[PDB]
Amino acid sequence: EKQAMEDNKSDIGWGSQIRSYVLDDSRIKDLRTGVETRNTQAVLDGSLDQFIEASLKAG
Amino acid sequence: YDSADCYLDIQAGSGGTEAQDWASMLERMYLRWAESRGFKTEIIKESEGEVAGIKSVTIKISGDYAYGWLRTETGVHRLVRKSPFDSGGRRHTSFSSAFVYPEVDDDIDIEINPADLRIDVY
RNA sequence: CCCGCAGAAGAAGCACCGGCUAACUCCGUGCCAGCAGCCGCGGUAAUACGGAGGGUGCAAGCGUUAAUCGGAAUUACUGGGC
RNA sequence: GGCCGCAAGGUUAAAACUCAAAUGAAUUGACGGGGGCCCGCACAAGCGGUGGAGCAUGUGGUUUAAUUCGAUGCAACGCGAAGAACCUUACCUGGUCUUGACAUCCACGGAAGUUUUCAGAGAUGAGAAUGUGCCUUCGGGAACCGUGAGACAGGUGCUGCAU
RNA sequence: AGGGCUACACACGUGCUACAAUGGCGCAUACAAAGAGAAGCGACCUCGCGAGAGCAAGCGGACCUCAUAAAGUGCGUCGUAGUCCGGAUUGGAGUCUGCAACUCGACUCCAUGAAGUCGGAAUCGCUAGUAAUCGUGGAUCAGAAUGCCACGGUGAAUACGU
RNA sequence: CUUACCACUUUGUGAUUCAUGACUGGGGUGAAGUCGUAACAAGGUAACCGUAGGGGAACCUGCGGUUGGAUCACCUCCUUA
RNA sequence: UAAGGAGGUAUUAAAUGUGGGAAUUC
RNA sequence: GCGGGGUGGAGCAGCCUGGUAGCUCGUCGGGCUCAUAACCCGAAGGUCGUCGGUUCAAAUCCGGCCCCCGCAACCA
RNA sequence: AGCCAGGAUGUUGGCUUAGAAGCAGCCAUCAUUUAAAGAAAGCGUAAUAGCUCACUGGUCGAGUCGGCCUGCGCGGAAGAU
RNA sequence: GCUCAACGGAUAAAAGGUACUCCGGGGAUAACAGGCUGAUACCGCCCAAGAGUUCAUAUCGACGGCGGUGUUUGGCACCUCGAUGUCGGCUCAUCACAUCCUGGGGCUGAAGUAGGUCCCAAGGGUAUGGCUGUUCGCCAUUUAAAGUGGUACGCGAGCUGG
Ligand SMILES: [K+]
Ligand SMILES: [K+]
Ligand SMILES: [K+]
Ligand SMILES: [K+]
Ligand SMILES: [K+]
Ligand SMILES: [K+]
Ligand SMILES: [K+]
Ligand SMILES: [K+]
Ligand SMILES: [K+]
Ligand SMILES: [K+]
Ligand SMILES: [K+]
Ligand SMILES: [K+]
Ligand SMILES: [K+]
Ligand SMILES: [K+]
Ligand SMILES: [K+]
Ligand SMILES: [K+]
Ligand SMILES: [K+]
Ligand SMILES: [K+]
Ligand SMILES: [K+]
Ligand SMILES: [K+]
Ligand SMILES: [K+]
Ligand SMILES: [K+]
Ligand SMILES: [K+]
Ligand SMILES: [K+]
Ligand SMILES: [K+]
Ligand SMILES: [K+]
Ligand SMILES: [K+]
Ligand SMILES: [Mg+2]
Ligand SMILES: [Mg+2]
Ligand SMILES: [Mg+2]
Ligand SMILES: [Mg+2]
Ligand SMILES: [Mg+2]
Ligand SMILES: [Mg+2]
Ligand SMILES: [Mg+2]
Ligand SMILES: [Mg+2]
Ligand SMILES: [Mg+2]
Ligand SMILES: [Mg+2]
Ligand SMILES: [Mg+2]
Ligand SMILES: [Mg+2]
Ligand SMILES: [Mg+2]
Ligand SMILES: [Mg+2]
Ligand SMILES: [Mg+2]
Ligand SMILES: [Mg+2]
Ligand SMILES: [Mg+2]
Ligand SMILES: [Mg+2]
Ligand SMILES: [Mg+2]
Ligand SMILES: [Mg+2]
Ligand SMILES: [Mg+2]
Ligand SMILES: [Mg+2]
Ligand SMILES: [Mg+2]
Ligand SMILES: [Mg+2]
Ligand SMILES: [Mg+2]
Ligand SMILES: [Mg+2]
Ligand SMILES: [Mg+2]
Ligand SMILES: [Mg+2]
Ligand SMILES: [Mg+2]
Ligand SMILES: [Mg+2]
Ligand SMILES: [Mg+2]
Ligand SMILES: [Mg+2]
Ligand SMILES: [Mg+2]
Ligand SMILES: [Mg+2]
Ligand SMILES: [Mg+2]
Ligand SMILES: [Mg+2]
Ligand SMILES: [Mg+2]
Ligand SMILES: [Mg+2]
Ligand SMILES: [Mg+2]
Ligand SMILES: [Mg+2]
Ligand SMILES: [Mg+2]
Ligand SMILES: [Mg+2]
Ligand SMILES: [Mg+2]
Ligand SMILES: [Mg+2]
Ligand SMILES: [Mg+2]
Ligand SMILES: [Mg+2]
Ligand SMILES: [Mg+2]
Ligand SMILES: [Mg+2]
Repeated sequence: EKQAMEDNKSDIGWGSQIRSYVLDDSRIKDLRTGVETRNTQAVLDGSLDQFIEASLKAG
Repeated sequence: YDSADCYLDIQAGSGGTEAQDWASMLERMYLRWAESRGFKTEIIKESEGEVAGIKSVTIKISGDYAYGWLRTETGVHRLVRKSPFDSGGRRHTSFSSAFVYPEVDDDIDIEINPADLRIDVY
């Protein structure tokens, strides 16, 4: 079962991403929910509640 | 299992040293978010990249519905910036993976029921 | 084949527009979606993706694929080299 | 695979797959633990320091409601700041406003003002006295205060990798 | 309006002050330059141990004020001690600016009296009126410099050579 | 009717070709991993070729060969014109 | 001044640097 | 059955013979470097498997219990 | 003992439950109608329902109940000529 | 003057192999079988927490308790060491019942079919092959079924001899 989880794990590569943090454009976007923010500093300091709540609401 | 405590594993990916730095940044972010939520964190283990950052880290998060709150963060996180390592300062992309799995109780040992065994002597 | 009748009345699409190669802008998108014969294009100000307007080339066809030769003097007899 | 060899191996000699290059000579640089010649508190020769202590100050990190923002090898770190109790201040908490603190236009009112009262942490809200002038075809108008719209204002918000 | 920018297990840079006798302290007494000043500089005199206060000249200044330069020199003392070194920290009492010094000002008086006895690896500046050391002024500025900018005093060592 | 020839068909043993096979050899590739740093400068022991031995690996060493290797300055002494 | 011969010079040490560059072009 | 072991994060000493924990790497801080390694200068970290006894006093001596090792386990 | 009546009310006591009505439990567990009728002892229903029963009246007319000590017996009690 | 500590001390002085073996003895004494025992083994029963939607007892049954057999592995050392030959197979069996099939029955969480479980019943019946010396076991394919045991783990003056 553990090996199945490892095989299931997305390759940590160029196509697989749940959230994109572009600092030059000063944008952070969650691919799954579409939630986008511009306060990269706040998100890097720990303001993940927006994305987490959006994902839980989306279910 | 949403109510259970959880473990968070961060692993560096394509960026190499930049990815290791990005993984360290992700670890800091997640620790800060846990502190905001009032959960208790303990670094189970932490492999550090030689030049910078961390190659990997396992963190234990304890609290009310910690796995519920954290489970949606499972995935690969893409980072785009001006590589603070590239001599030319080119705009690069780096990847780091966060994997959250719930804390699991150890399995209760069961004695082999003698009625389930057939013994032959010869 | 010819004569008469009726009314513009029944009859236009396909590919392409970064270079090669004739034909350019806006919006969407943001290394995603996608394109791609070659070089390549797309990572938030794309004439290269998709739509639109405009334009170019063909036309009851227009493109794609398959196949042969040409260009290939890239087997050189014509007509090459070490 | 064949032939040769005691063997090592030699000889002859492919294909699938993959790339849009691989390559030769020369040119301009850059580089060399290549050469030569010069120079610089670069060594050498000295003198005094820093790193140890206390304090000042900046930064990082951490903390925090906020500890505002930038600079962050040499070429950031007594740097922007030639001077944060309030103001500054860009940050936080709370209390407040929505053509508006700062402009122009339109309409409508009111001189400008000045003095007070009360309540509020203050913003502000409510009230009371007191002046009602200056140009002036008694058409006025406009210095200035408000009120009502909507074109607008406003942002020390993002990108120094558009400038 | 109030709070923060001043937080504080810690790490680094740049400074100031020291660890003493080529010095500390007390008394006396020489020699500068540069600059600022009107909501300013403020004399004098009086009061206060003092920071300062009251009254009040002069000066938009080669005129008046800031404003005795200090190191030095002379005399005396301390006699190598964590000291008559050091002056952090803390308690009490005040002054001034400013509506307002709690968070978070500067200064004064009294009491206190920490580390520190010359600093590991390493590392910096300087070739002459320089380094070193000693005072002075300015901007910013209501108040708030060990920072910055500038000005003088004293004043070296060494450079064989590449 | 019989004999000869001969198709189907049968047996044995080879050859060749295709597919396949536990396992195994190397090859190519890769927007990051591990170990070094082999070459390119005299690449820090010049490199390379043939061969042999050795070694986690690039490689190391011996023997012979090639140049498709860099540098070749400076001080002192002696002699001659 | 030129030519020739000989002797001395000399660093022990020094591994590594992923993955997103060029308008300037009738 | 008979022998051994169990000590900073790892590998080994210290037990015998009671009083006292060491070495190498690793970790942490400061250097060097453009940066990392190497290197240099400093630090920290084990109450000795677990209980018990004995002792003025136990890593040390004794006894259990747990783990790990070896051997032995025969004629039959 | 049988046998004949009866064997009520608030009230399905409420919660938790999927439903829970005496009868999954949890959980209270009372008063009223009185001859007596349990917030139920059992059966039963998915739940009710239903069936009892405890309780109590009426006819029949002598025993009846269930413990203690003790004597002797019964089952438990399957093997290979 | 002796750890002559094997401590009433063989000598001042001493270890092993024999499956190449040999002699005298012992059922005083082991290996097989018999015996005694029954820890263990196998088979029953008692209590009933619980499982079984409800419901302990259709089927199971925890924590505990009481027996039966001789039947595994043992304990002991009574028989046999002037000899009681052994595993498996083959041939031939014979008994038990704790019944595998067929026969009869009860309950069932038994609609039927097909089962579960227990009771009665021993008349008859109750595989062939692959592997292995095998017993055992696994596997293939059958059968109504491929029983469990005792018999010196029946049976070598019947065979075999892996
Ligand atoms: K856009
Ligand atoms: K030719
Ligand atoms: K040979
Ligand atoms: K050069
Ligand atoms: K310093
Ligand atoms: K203050
Ligand atoms: K610029
Ligand atoms: K300072
Ligand atoms: K003192
Ligand atoms: K001032
Ligand atoms: K293969
Ligand atoms: K080499
Ligand atoms: K070379
Ligand atoms: K090896
Ligand atoms: K003896
Ligand atoms: K012997
Ligand atoms: K032998
Ligand atoms: K026997
Ligand atoms: K017996
Ligand atoms: K018994
Ligand atoms: K015998
Ligand atoms: K039967
Ligand atoms: K039956
Ligand atoms: K029978
Ligand atoms: K076996
Ligand atoms: K038998
Ligand atoms: K016999
Ligand atoms: Mg064209
Ligand atoms: Mg662009
Ligand atoms: Mg666009
Ligand atoms: Mg297009
Ligand atoms: Mg074609
Ligand atoms: Mg041709
Ligand atoms: Mg050619
Ligand atoms: Mg061959
Ligand atoms: Mg020097
Ligand atoms: Mg210091
Ligand atoms: Mg900052
Ligand atoms: Mg900014
Ligand atoms: Mg403020
Ligand atoms: Mg720039
Ligand atoms: Mg600050
Ligand atoms: Mg001034
Ligand atoms: Mg003093
Ligand atoms: Mg001291
Ligand atoms: Mg002293
Ligand atoms: Mg100079
Ligand atoms: Mg000075
Ligand atoms: Mg090399
Ligand atoms: Mg080399
Ligand atoms: Mg070698
Ligand atoms: Mg590496
Ligand atoms: Mg590179
Ligand atoms: Mg001890
Ligand atoms: Mg033997
Ligand atoms: Mg009896
Ligand atoms: Mg004796
Ligand atoms: Mg033999
Ligand atoms: Mg022999
Ligand atoms: Mg004998
Ligand atoms: Mg006997
Ligand atoms: Mg026996
Ligand atoms: Mg026996
Ligand atoms: Mg006896
Ligand atoms: Mg006998
Ligand atoms: Mg006899
Ligand atoms: Mg029977
Ligand atoms: Mg019979
Ligand atoms: Mg009969
Ligand atoms: Mg066989
Ligand atoms: Mg027997
Ligand atoms: Mg038998
Ligand atoms: Mg027998
Ligand atoms: Mg016999
Ligand atoms: Mg044999």
